Amino acid sequence: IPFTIKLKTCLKMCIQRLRYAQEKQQAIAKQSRRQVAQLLLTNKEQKAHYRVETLIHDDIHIELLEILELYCELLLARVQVINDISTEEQLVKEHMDDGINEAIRSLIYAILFVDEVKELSQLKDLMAWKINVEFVNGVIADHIDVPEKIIKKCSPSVPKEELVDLYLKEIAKTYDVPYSKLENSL
Repeated sequence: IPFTIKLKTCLKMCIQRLRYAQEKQQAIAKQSRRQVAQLLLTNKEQKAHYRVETLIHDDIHIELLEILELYCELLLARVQVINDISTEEQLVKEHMDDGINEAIRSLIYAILFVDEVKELSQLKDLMAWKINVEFVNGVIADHIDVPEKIIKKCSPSVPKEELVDLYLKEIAKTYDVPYSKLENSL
């Protein structure tokens, strides 16, 4: 019932869900790499390219999940301090050092981009009550104080052909794809 207890419960669940999502998505990414190799072996260059573009985004998303997990752990260890935060001014001026400002803003901003972890929405609800609605809207609508790294991993730019080629070459090494098959995809 108490705010501190509801927050602790929320953060713990977010950590478990984020860890599980990482595990699952990493395993799937591995399968995707095998499938790209199979596309290369069968001369399906166009499809292999499309699959790599998706894989690139999948890997970036996994990195996002890893960072969010760390932010959750940070907040979990400082839960008692967050209990003494009632305004955004306090958050930005008194909690920029302990990394709380950055951590909470990043998790709220991530809700829209990580629907696989529903509990993140609970953090928004909790902070909208603890601080105010203005704070949460500033994060979502205007990404105020949200780290550039988080904004980029939530919305990565188009993969350049150089990176796609690099992925193809690394997948070819992993799966011993014949030279001719990989070259035809570059």
